[PDB]
Amino acid sequence: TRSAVVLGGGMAGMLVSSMLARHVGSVTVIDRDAFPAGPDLRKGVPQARHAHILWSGGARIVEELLPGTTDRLLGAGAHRIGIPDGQVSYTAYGWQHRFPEAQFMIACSRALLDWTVREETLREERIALVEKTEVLALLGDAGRVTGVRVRDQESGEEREVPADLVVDTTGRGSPSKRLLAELGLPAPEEEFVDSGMVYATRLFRAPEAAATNFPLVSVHADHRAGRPGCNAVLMPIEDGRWIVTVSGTRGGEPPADDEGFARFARDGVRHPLVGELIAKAQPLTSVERSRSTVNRRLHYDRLATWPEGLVVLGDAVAAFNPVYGHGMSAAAHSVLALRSQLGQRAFQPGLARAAQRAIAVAVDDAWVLATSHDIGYPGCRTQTRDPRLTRHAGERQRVTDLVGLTATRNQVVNRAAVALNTLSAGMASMQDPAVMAAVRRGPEVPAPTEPPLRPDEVARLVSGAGVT
Ligand SMILES: Cc1cc2nc3c(=O)[nH]c(=O)nc-3n(C[C@H](O)[C@H](O)[C@H](O)COP(=O)(O)OP(=O)(O)OC[C@H]3O[C@@H](n4cnc5c(N)ncnc54)[C@H](O)[C@@H]3O)c2cc1C
Ligand SMILES: [Cl-]
Repeated sequence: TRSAVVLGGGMAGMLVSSMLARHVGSVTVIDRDAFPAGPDLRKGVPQARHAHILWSGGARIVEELLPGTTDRLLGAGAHRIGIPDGQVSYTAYGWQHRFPEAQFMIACSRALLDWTVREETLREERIALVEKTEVLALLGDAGRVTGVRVRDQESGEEREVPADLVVDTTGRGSPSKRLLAELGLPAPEEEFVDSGMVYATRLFRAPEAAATNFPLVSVHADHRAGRPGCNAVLMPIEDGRWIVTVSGTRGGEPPADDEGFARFARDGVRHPLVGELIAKAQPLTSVERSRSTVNRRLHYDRLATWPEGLVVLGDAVAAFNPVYGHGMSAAAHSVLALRSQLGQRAFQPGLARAAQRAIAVAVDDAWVLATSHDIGYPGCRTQTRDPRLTRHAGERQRVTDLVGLTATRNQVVNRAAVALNTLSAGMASMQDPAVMAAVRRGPEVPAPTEPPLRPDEVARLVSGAGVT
């Protein structure tokens, strides 16, 4: 009984459909893209050409909604990398000492993650993916949405797909601003923090011995330095490859040419480690860039009026600067927020509004973590009324910088910091008295003076082939 229509069959759409199919009789997913029968790139998810980190907070939720996905990913060559034990990270405050595991991440191509997640979701035959289909209009009116009018691309035929609940998960390029205007809703407040960040990515074949058990390697900008923020991330993915993504805010953008890529990874960032490691590896693709890096949020939950039966989640409601790596975990948290309101309110009037509000809460930590560190860069453009980002942003940042500094050399502060940064704990968790006590206790290990690489990791950057 009852039906859902989900707009967009990407990460948020697949997760939300798996959840919804446990609460409604059927789920229909509408997408204008064509979907490959394998782990390939597709036009509807262009961001898949860049490094994607799936933090524990999101990965645990993916596993809860689609049990077995983690093992299927690992069986397909994805890597489970412990945090901080499995990462070599030059932070704004120095090298992170590699304490024992506190959290983790899953490292693989976004194409593989999407394929795996889609396959697992569609094992439920009550979920149907309708490809190559345009979304023309929401059915109903500003008081209640009752489905969607769609158009088949190949035939051109239009039909109405009924729904008790429509969920827009069409991503950063969502047409809901248009769909909701034509439904007769007021325009939502648009909030953004635009550091002008640009990505550049090349794929590499790792040295053969380093195809597994290799760390996540990141060189971070110093958000406190009045200069463009540039980063470099090297991430293992399946089939013995490394995805390397470099990034820079306004005035420090990485170049488009293959030669400038390696120079940026050496000299454009604060430490050349990633540039050093890609010099061991074989490039496989030419530089691809992306400017889809603005933190942008639409406050649908604060509209004066909202239709029954409509919810927007994922990048369609809040999108982030990807350097912090939260988007997929924010969407997963947002799916559980909808599930929470479904369990509390079933389909009574008030469901959609309460879910939209809960989704606003769900994305708030990812939103603050990204925007708090982007607002300071030279030439950052902002449109916000959030006092946390302006008036007393410095005080919020003074505490974050003290936590961030102490986390590099104190295990208890690190454990709390990585719980928050993986979206495994809430923002307030850091004000726990015991955390602030550890912060005041300060460092328990010396600051590393060199990249904290293990001998047995560096040993695997060479084959030893030309040696009798
Ligand atoms: C460069 C870059 C790097 C990133 N790195 C990370 C990372 O490390 N970690 C992380 O967690 N997140 C990362 N993200 C964010 C992540 O990609 C998104 O948060 C995530 O894909 C959001 O999922 P979604 O389902 O909301 O949208 P998407 O996954 O983009 O899916 C949107 C879907 O809607 C469909 N669609 C779009 N428009 C229409 C339309 N008009 N009609 C019908 N269908 C439509 C598309 O075909 C697609 O299937 C990164 C993003 C970028 C750009
Ligand atoms: Cl992109």
